[PDB]
Amino acid sequence: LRNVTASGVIPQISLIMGPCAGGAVYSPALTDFTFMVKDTSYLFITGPDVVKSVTNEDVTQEELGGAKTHTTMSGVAHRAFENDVDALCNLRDFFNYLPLSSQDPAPVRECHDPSDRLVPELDTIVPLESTKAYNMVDIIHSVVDEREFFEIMPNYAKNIIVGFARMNGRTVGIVGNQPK
Amino acid sequence: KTFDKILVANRGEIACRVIRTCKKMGIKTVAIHSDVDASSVHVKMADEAVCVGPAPTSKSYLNMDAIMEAIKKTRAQAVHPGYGFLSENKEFARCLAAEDVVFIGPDTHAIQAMGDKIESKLLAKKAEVNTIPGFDGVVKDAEEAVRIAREIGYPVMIKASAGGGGKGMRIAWDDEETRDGFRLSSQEAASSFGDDRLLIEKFIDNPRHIEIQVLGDKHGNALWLNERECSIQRRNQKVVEEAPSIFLDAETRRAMGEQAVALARAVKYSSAGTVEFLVDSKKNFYFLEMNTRLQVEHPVTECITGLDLVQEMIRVAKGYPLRHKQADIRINGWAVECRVYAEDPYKSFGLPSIGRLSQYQEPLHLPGVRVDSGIQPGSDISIYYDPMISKLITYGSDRTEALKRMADALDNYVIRGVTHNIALLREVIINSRFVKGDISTKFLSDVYPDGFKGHMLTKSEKNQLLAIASSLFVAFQLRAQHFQENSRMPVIKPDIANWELSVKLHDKVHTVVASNNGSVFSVEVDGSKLNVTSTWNLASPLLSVSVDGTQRTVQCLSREAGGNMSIQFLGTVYKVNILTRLAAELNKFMLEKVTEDTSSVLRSPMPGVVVAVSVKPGDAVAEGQEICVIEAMKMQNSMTAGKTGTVKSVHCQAGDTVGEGDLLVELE
Ligand SMILES: CCC(=O)SCCNC(=O)CCNC(=O)[C@H](O)C(C)(C)COP(=O)(O)OP(=O)(O)OC[C@H]1O[C@@H](n2cnc3c(N)ncnc32)[C@H](O)[C@@H]1OP(=O)(O)O
Repeated sequence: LRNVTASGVIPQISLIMGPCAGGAVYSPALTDFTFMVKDTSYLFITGPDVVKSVTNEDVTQEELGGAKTHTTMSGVAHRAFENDVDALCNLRDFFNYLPLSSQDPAPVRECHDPSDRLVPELDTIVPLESTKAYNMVDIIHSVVDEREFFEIMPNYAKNIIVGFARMNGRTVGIVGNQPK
Repeated sequence: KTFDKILVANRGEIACRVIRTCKKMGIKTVAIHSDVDASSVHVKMADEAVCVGPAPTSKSYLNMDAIMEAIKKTRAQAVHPGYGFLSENKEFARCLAAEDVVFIGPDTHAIQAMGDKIESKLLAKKAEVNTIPGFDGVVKDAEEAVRIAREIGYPVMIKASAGGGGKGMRIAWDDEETRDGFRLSSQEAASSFGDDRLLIEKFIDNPRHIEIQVLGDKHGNALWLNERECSIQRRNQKVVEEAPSIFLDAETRRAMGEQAVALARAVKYSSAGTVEFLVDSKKNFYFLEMNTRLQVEHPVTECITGLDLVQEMIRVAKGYPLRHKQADIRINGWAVECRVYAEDPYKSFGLPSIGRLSQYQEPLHLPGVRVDSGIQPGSDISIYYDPMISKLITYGSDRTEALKRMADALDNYVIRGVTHNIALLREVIINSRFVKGDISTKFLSDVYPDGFKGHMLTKSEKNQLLAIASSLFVAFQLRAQHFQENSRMPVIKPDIANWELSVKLHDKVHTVVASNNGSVFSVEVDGSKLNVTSTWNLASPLLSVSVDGTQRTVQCLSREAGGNMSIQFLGTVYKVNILTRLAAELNKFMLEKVTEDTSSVLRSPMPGVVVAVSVKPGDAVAEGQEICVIEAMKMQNSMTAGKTGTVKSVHCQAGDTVGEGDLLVELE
């Protein structure tokens, strides 16, 4: 009830740092972003013991609800990090993008990247031949402040790119296609 | 006065050089390009351009028939091919002259005259240069090997009458090992390729490669310019050259310059070209070869002679005499040139890389620096062409000023998107043997007997690198806290007086404590006190810092939240992982799991039909090299290699249909 009430009012971030079973597995479904730790965190309602007892299927703890499954195939986890220390370091960086509440404007931070510079690298990215793919990320990185881009679900639904970046100090969200 | 319109039959910086000179002269310049070179710099700089053909050069820059069509289509009067492609192609010059188009370069007589080694040696004998005699006969006896050497000279080489690759070769100096070398080769060589006839000739020790340039005149005149020292090379290609050698005094320069002219005036070489000499440790100069074409080492002599070679070649081709006399040619200072390639210097000294350029900034704000480049940001470098990026030329009043300015230009020279060879150039020019001049044509092979490893840091340099990396780390941490104030939710900046860091380099972990005093960070690195002062503009590709009075330029190439930073320091990229004290103390509890690097296994990223495979087993593969092209929903998904090597097996062929995850090619 609180997680639903807070939706659209305050950001809700849930980082999974270990196994999660039963009803607990639904709170990340109500928050805004879910992150995991590779080979350490799990998300599933019932364990492999129930799957084997109910149906004639063979599965282990990583296959059923491991971080790799949820960041690559089911689309449940927004990103997995290698270990606990790196996971929290990236979480601090992610935090700095978001406002404290929905009543606040997108945060604006000190920026040294001139807002009026040109990016000549863009003129030749897009081929004239219609059947030749190009990497959309090259455009995104060249436009955003200081070439910093935070990519969400890098391994899931690769044909569309979404993520956070700053332009002239202000946090923006970026959505685009990946022709590759 | 001069030509109204000149066509250039080349691409890249050499085409740019001609376009700039023509514009200075008021001459319209026509460019040619392939379909992939349509956006290259020389195409945009030229006044008119004609597309000739597709990406491979054999159909675009060596297609003389398509070029002839472009020459007449634009009503060009003269053609300047630069170097490389059709500069020595006689059939091109013949069919070009047949149409009364002025060719800028050698005529076909000079090209054929030096066509082979026999005519070149005969010219050196007639022009009277050197070409040291050998033995015009077969050595048969045990005493002939030494008796003949006694009549001609001292350093004597024994080699097979025909063959190579060590086919009984030995180097001898005195008579005892000359006799021994012959009889060994004459009795064992018969067991290799069935031939035991030995010849003797004369050799030199630690050679230096020295060029002298000559400007020919159609009226019979010819002048010689200052020499070039071209000893730093890999895979028989030069990378660094110096103009005002060091191995010559005033008399030697005149003596050798006159001989280079004697060659040019005896074949009537009314063009610009180069004569190559080898000099031994005793300052004995021997003829090596005569070249007919503007060299790639012509932008370093110009900085000390004050000439413009392209301007002069165009007037000579029009029919004007040389504008100078020999008494006016002198050394006005010193100039050194470095060639920058898109190559990995670690992989057997220069393995080509493939890629696109995302950041590019030439050091043109520094004194005494001239950058001659054919690329612009958003340029691609590919397997079809020699991976040249630029030629960096630095000049000064003395040898130390030109070298110091070169070192500065290399650290302020931004190339990102490809792998480059700046680390190699930055270390060679500062090598104690290079500064003193003890350089031979095999210099790099003795300095780097196990390959290129990168710049090696000493104690003080490690302290400066640690202090810079630690201060830059904190500078980002402080910038992260400066928000516009939100009147609803006050933000309180943490009062962090000291930053306690654990800074891991290669295999060592250093203890660093930093504090901020405004623009300067006071950093203690394992007990050593350093003060790093800067403006700390964190967006610029070039960050200028002063560490205890020492001026450094560094580049931060990448940053991660986990503390990983990639910092280029003195040309070499160092990997440093900066954790806070707390993160480093707890990180020891993490399991050191290691995964497999399966970069040799190239699988299809997308279902569809295979339309091209660029390889067969044994083919060389560069990083980023296209291997396979798949075709689905009428597109051309290109699959590239992530590993340098050769192909071991090609599993899917063109015409085959593959799914997601199927194996296409397997590398060694
Ligand atoms: C669907 C209903 C809901 O809303 S959630 C329903 C709750 N049911 C469960 O999740 C079953 C509990 N176990 C599991 O799901 C999995 O086996 C888990 C525990 C997640 C796998 O983790 P694993 O690393 O194997 O841990 P473990 O089984 O050794 O347990 C570690 C220690 O914690 C304890 N523990 C665990 N779950 C409970 C629980 N529900 N109630 C009380 N204690 C629990 C274990 O006894 C164990 O303690 P000890 O090591 O035996 O001293």
